[PDB]
Amino acid sequence: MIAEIYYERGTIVVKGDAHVPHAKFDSRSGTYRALAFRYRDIIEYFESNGIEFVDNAADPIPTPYFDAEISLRDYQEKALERWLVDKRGCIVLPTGSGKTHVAMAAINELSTPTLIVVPTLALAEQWKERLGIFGEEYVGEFSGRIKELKPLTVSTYDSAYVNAEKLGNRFMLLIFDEVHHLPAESYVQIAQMSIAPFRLGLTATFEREDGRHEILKEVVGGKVFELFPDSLAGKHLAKYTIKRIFVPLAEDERVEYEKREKVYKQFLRARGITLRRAEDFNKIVMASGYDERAYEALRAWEEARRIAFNSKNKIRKLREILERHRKDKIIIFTRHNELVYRISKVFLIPAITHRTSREEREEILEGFRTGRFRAIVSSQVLDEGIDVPDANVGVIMSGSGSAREYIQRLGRILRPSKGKKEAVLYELISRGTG
Repeated sequence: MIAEIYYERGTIVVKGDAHVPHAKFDSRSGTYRALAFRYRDIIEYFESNGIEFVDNAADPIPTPYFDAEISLRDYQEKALERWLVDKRGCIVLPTGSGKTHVAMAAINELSTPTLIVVPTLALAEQWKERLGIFGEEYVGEFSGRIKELKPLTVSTYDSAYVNAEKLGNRFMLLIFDEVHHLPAESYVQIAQMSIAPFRLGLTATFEREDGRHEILKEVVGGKVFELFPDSLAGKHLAKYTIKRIFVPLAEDERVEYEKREKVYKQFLRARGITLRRAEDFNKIVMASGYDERAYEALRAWEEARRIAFNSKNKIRKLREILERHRKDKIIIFTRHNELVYRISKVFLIPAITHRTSREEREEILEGFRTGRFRAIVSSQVLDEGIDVPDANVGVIMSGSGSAREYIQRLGRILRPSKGKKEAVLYELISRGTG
């Protein structure tokens, strides 16, 4: 008898295992049962312990791969990345701080059926209008006025609570606008009765006059980021915004990419991080050793990675950005010469690679500073002093992950067009599974 889980009215019913975590025995129905929000852990348990199970619990509203373009100031990129560690926490920021942008970003980053829980219908109509950037045919509202079940669904705390069991297994990401309302002994059940592994709570005031904001940690999460008004006052960045674009691989790049990852997926030799127990730092630690020869499976990781960088949707997309920005000075950093040369010929743009030279730089950046040059493609931060041409558009070609290191680095070298005062950094990332 194999293991099996299924969703039953706000709980995860469990079969074939009397030792699963959080699962307690239903004397009334001879089954082990756990509130739905413990789904993630349960999954993560079967995984890490290489246990075989059938997942008849989750019933995700099918969702496309979003690719809207969301501009994010610097602090909002920090909050976002901070949240990306566990994809399960609360973000605290003053009003006007732009929490909604961080939310949009996660929704875009994650690309899973999502439910937004808001206090009022106005806020929901407002959130629904924002959400349209993803496509209005994917935005729905589930309330007392209408009950739609689309990938991006907006609902009020009151509506979502009354249909918590109905909504319980349809979503993977729960966003709570003004999460401080969630602790209500009722509303809190929206979260508990939900399998949604990813959760985000947005708010200006986390703590409650009743301490009840202590239950969030468990159901939603605790503050993973915070900032008081007196902190934004600094004449901070505001010289640029970030908009990462996710470009999917072409029908075929996508398939090869498969026969290149299921390899290191099982890790081969051990039960590594089955369900994100790393951050790319693990594929270098104990990994990277030489010992046996069953580590050569990892070489496929080293492979899949490039399958990314060298794509066609990223050049096609870059192309698009170039015409978009064809009256501004742009740089195009990238940690791949193999990709550095390609960009150079295709758009016929002067390069500046790891080989070049010493004199083979002085001019380019001068020609880039003299004019007739508002676009170049390098491979190293052009920061070594208090000069180097005013990039009006930054662009980073990455792979399957994000280089936050070059985001900043490359970001301050970008000076804002005197008439707009806000450069634009564009990190192009791919999909696949991340």
